[PDB]
Order: sequence, then C-alpha cells, then structure tokens
Amino acid sequence: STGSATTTPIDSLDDAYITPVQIGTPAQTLNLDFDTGSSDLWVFSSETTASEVDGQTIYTPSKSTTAKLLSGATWSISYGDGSSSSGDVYTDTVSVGGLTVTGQAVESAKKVSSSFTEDSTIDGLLGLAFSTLNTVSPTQQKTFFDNAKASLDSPVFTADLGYHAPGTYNFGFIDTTAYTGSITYTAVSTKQGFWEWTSTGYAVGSGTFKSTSIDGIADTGTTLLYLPATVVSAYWAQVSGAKSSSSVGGYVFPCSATLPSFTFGVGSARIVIPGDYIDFGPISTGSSSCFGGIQSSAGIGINIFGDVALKAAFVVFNGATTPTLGFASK
Repeated sequence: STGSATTTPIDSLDDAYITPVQIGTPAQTLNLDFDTGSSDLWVFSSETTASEVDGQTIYTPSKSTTAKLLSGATWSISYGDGSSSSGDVYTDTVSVGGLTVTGQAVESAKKVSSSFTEDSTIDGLLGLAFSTLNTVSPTQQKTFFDNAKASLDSPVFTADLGYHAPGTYNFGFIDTTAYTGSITYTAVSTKQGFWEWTSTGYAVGSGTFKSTSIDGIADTGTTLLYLPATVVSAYWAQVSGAKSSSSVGGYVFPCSATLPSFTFGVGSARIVIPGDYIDFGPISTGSSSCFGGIQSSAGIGINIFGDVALKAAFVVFNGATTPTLGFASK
C-alpha cells in the first residue's frame, strides 16, 4: 500500500504545516501537524476542557463506530518549546492520503497548554519519530508509520515541504519526479528516539564550505534551524545590523536586509537554503526588526534541522531495519 497527502502552511510565514487526517467511522477529518520529532498522535476532542478549545476541529469518539477506549491508558507530553498536552486514549481507524491503519492509538486531549489553544489551525499532532518516545502509559503505543510499515510497498515516508506553498507527505514510495539530481543517504542514530544524523558542514552565502560534523535531528515539527552558536554567529555576521537580542529571544535583523543563503552538507552533497527562507518577518506588527530563521541551539541540548532546512530538500525517512535519512535538492 501507499498514501499521499498534501501538507499546507498554517500562515504566511510557514510557522507549521497541517495535513488532513481521517479518524473514525464515519470519518472525522482533523488537520494535524506531522512531527518527525515526536511519537504521539494526539487530537483536540470532545473531552478537551472547553475553555481550552478555540476554533479547532475536535474528534468525538462516541460518534465513531470503530472507536474503543484503551482501558487504563493515559498520556502526557511536553515539547521542546514548553508546550504540553495530556489525556486518555482510544484506538480507531486512521487514514492519511488513502493509507489506512486499523487499531491506531488516538490520544484524546483532556488538557492542552495555551499555545495550542491559541492556534486555531492545528487540531493535533501526528508523531513520526520512533515509537520508543511514545508517552502512553502503562502500555506504550506505536506511531502511525510503525503500524503501517509492514503493509507499505517500501518502509519509508517522505517529506516535501513547500516554501510559502503546499507540499506533500508520501508513505510507502519515493516519487522520483519530486526532486532533482540524486538522493544522498546518511546514517541515523535512533538512540534518543529521533531521526538523528550528522551533517558534514556548512557554508554561508557564496563563502567556502566548512567541513565539520554537526549532529542533529530532522524535525518537521520545529519551524526554525537551530545550530551551534559558532555556526549561527558566522551566518548573522554576514547581515549588516543583525544581532542577538536577549529580550526578543534570538537573532534579529533589519527588515531592509537581503539575507544570504545557508548551505548544509549531507555526505558529499550540499543542500542550499535560499536567504528568503530565513526571513520570519517583523518581531511585532509594524516593526522594522525581523526575526531570523537560523538560531542558536546552545540552550536546547540538541541541534535541530527544522522546517527552514527541510523545506529546501526532498527528505526520505527510511524506516528499514537499519533506518537512514535521504536528502535531495528539488
């Protein structure tokens, strides 16, 4: 089997991408944030505290003839940005782009933190990291991909995120028309539960490539590119007037600037992030200070190849017995 679904930016900055997902019988379609940095499929629901729902579409398990309470199971998650959610668990039928999994754990939120409530465009998350990170207790549950894997034509999914435009998530096949050149594959460590890999270096603009190992994670659920402070300083030094602002929370730059590109290495191959992709717009409405899309990871504990980086590439998440990642230009 295969599936193919379009993923759409939630706003004009590509802050996140939403993909429609069919849950239950008859289908309830919710727009979920596909997140290769986590491993829970959780949704706003009829059980979510009413004051914490503000415009999201909810899953109502009592209206699904295939929903079953997973007795005794609870979940609770905290994300790298400080947000969180928790609740109980149903199993139900879940379909993405024509690919159907029966018995998928659907984690129903009883509580969500304010950042989720305040974003009416995201109805929940669909985790695509390794199932070892799933938070369901006392019986850990499998991701949608893990459940689908055995049925897929090939045990892979691909992320093709657009710049200021829709893109595609495919399951079970590589669309050879979706990229240019060849795909370069690179080793993955699953020891922390992430799609963790080592970039071979970077360049700023037209500058020379610096060969250096940068370990990090491919994370579709993080907006920006978070890299070591040395690398980030080298980038922003090429933008007149750019500076790190403790009060804003990162590097800012004059909105009048033209940003240089940023290149990262995948083996001997190179992925170029155009300068435009690094502009996240005014820090507040009407400001001439703009927020940068490359930020320091120093306070995180891990480097993160988020959407800024991934949307410059066609990305293969190869879930074979020994997983690997592939990157192609497009």
